[PDB]
Amino acid sequence: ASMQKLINSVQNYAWGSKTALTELYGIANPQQQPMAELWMGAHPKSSSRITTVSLRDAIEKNKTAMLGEAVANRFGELPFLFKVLCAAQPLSIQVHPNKRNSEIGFAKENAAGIPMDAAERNYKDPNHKPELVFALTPFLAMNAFREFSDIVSLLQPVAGAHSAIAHFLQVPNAERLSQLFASLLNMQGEEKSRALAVLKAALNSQQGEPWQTIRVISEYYPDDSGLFSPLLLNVVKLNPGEAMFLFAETPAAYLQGVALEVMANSDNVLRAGLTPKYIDIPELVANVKFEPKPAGELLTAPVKSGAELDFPIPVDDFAFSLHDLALQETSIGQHSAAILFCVEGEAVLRKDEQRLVLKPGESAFIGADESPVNASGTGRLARVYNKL
Repeated sequence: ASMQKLINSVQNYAWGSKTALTELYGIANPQQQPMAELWMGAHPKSSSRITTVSLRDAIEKNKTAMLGEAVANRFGELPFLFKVLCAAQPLSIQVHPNKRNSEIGFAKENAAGIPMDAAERNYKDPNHKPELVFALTPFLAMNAFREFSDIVSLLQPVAGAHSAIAHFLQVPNAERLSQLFASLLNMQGEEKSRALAVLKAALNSQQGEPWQTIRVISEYYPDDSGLFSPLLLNVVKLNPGEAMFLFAETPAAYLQGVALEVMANSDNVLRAGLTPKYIDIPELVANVKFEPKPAGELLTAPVKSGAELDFPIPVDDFAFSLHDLALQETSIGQHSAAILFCVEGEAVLRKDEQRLVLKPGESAFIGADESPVNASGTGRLARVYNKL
C-alpha cells in the first residue's frame, strides 16, 4: 500500500552479461539471455510495475500525491531513471551535448520529422541533464580527455601511426587534440589499417594501462579507430562504492563491470567510437570540449551524514544516496518520490503496520505522500529521489 515492491524490466541487449544479475541478485535467467540493464522507474517504453499496474500510469493519475508538489510543478513526471548496468562487452564512446546544442539538435530532428524511436534519432531532450554511475563490482570505463602531457607520453610509441598524431605532439594543445580526435575517427581504408597496425605493434612492446584496456576493447572492436581513445581519454577502474559523473561535451565509455546508473528519462547521445554505426564527425567535434580533465576531478566526492552517504548532483532532477542499514531503525524521508534499492545484505522497510523485505537487487517505490519510511537490517540501501 504505502511501499510498492517494484517489478522491474530487464533489457536484454546483446552486450549484456548472461550471469551478472543472477550471480549478484539471484534473478532468474534459464534461457541464458544477455541481461544488459535492469530498469527501475517509469519510462514510457518499459516502466516498472507495482502490485499489477504500470508505475507510470499510477503516477499519471495522482502526480502531486506520488511525485510531490515540487517535482510535479518542476517536471510533471518521474524525473529520473534508475538502472543496474551489466557491461559484459565494452560499449560505444558517447558524448552528451550541452543545453544550448541539445535544444538545436532536438529541434533540428523534430523539424525533419525524425521519430523518437528511430535509430537515426540522437537528440531526445531539449536539455542537458547529467548522469551518475556508481560501481557495484569493479567497473572499467573511460571518461574525459587526459592532461596534455599524459596524452603526449602515451602517443610517443604510436607517433608513426598517423600524421595528425605527430601534429599533436609538435604542439600539444586543444585545437590539435580536436584535429587528432576527428582525424582518428575519419580514418579510411589503408590509412586506418596503417594506424591500427602501428597500435597493435605497440601493444606487444608496451605494458600496463591504458594498453591493457586497449587489448580488452580490441577483442570486440578489432577494426575500430576508437582503439586509440584510451590514449586520449582517462581510463578509470572504479572500485565498488565509488561514483562518476558524465559531463557534457565529454567523451565517455563503459567498458566492463556492474554499476548503478541514474539519469534523466530522455538522453542525447553522439557516438564517438567503438561502434559500427555512422558518425557525423563535424557535429561531434562541434559538441566536444577538448579541455583536459585531471584524474582527481573524475570521481564524485560523496558526503556522509549519519548513516546516509549522499552523492551531490549539480541539478535538481535527481539525487543519489547510500544508506548503511543497521538493526536499529533509521528513518529515510524525502519531499519527493523515491526508489529504494537493496545493494547488499538485506533491508526491512516499515511504514506504520506495513513491512516490506528487500533482498539484494530488489527495489521499492515510495510515493511522496508515504514519506518517511523506517529502514533496518544489514548492508546498504541505495535511494534515488529529489532534494526539492
